[PDB]
Amino acid sequence: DSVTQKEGLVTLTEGLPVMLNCTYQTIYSNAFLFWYVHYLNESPRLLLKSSTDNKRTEHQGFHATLHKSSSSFHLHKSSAQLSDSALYYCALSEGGNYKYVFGAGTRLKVIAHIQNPDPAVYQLRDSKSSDKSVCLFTDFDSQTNVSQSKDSDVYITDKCVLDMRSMDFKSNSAVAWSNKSDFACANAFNNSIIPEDTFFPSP
Amino acid sequence: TLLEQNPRWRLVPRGQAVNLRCILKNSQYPWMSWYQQDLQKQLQWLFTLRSPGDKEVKSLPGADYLATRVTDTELRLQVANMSQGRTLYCTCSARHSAETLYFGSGTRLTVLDLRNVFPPEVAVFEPSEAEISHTQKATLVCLATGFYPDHVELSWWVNGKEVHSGVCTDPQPLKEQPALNDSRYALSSRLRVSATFWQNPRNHFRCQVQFYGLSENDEWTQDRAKPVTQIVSAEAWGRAD
Repeated sequence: DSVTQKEGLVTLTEGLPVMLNCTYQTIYSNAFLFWYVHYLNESPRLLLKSSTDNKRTEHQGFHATLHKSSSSFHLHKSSAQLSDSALYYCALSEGGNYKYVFGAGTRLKVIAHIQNPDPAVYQLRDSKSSDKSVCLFTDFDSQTNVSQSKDSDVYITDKCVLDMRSMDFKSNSAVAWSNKSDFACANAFNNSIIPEDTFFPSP
Repeated sequence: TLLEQNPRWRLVPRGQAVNLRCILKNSQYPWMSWYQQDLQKQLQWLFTLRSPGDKEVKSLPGADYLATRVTDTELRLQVANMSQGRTLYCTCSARHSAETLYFGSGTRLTVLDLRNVFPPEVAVFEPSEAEISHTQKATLVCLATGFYPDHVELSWWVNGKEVHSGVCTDPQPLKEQPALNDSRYALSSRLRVSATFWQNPRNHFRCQVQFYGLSENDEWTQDRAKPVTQIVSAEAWGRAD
């Protein structure tokens, strides 16, 4: 009658192993366990499933083994990939029920390994009005953290991880902008929050 | 596709109601259900109605529900007295248990004041010459700003074809005023291409933002454009070196 996913968020660098915990409780002998994956702007869909004690089940590098003795069905993958970032639900179906019980979900955030960081802050002009611009902080390693702005009329986005088969193009970036006429890119990406070697050209 | 679920989105004013419909396209999966997903992303079963004429009601925080199995292939849901948004999924399975559960495309419901709905303004920002010089790459940035509620889909189109390689779009919009419970939102996206591709003035780049807004059925009485579901785009052509 219950499904527990003890971790709400897992952040992990690509290439490292995935372990998403799931335990359950049921009085039923006929109990069916599932993992569902939920990508952005898609509906939940089956990842894998099993009712067989100690049988490894696998789908596209993900695998799980039901262990009835520890009421567990942990989701594993040897090497995380950026395309694995998603919400993952563990679920339970019992023969006496029409409902499936879903755990609270675990968000998996896979972050990039940046072999050759080249941190830089660039200023980009609006294609329609040379008045408006945005600031682009890019090519920094995944240890660099981008915090929200303190200023009310300054907007700063979270880091976005661009997944690319070409190593050269795999890169992190954040964007900042403001309607204030006082605004300069260094007001958003100041020297204390960007790496010392940031390439920071004058606009 | 096993299920057709409609509508895909609706803005519902507080206390009002909306009808959802799910059509089963394959009789081998006759076990039809409704699930909700709350704003904390928790999925919860609501109803499984197997026989034509079956009807049942249920109340959860934020919505009253009335579900009907109308025919062997039609399941309906009325969501009423709404006070909080949620996503509803029709599901189907071959047996009542022990089989794969299949999810329909879903219905996202948002509860708000219709007079506060605003489509995005959209702008494309051209790659920095310094980035091109420093990296031999060119990042275009798209900004969607001032929209409410937060349900947009952003896509990039290069020479008339949607592209995915090189695209990074914020997973969540940001609140322009995080202290307001009805702040408008912004969303950013990047499209990164080779410098030589951007430097070709024959190449055309477009950022497209699909906004989900009011229905034509909602009466609008304000002196600004009616903020119905619509596409807002911005574009740029490549620029030679």
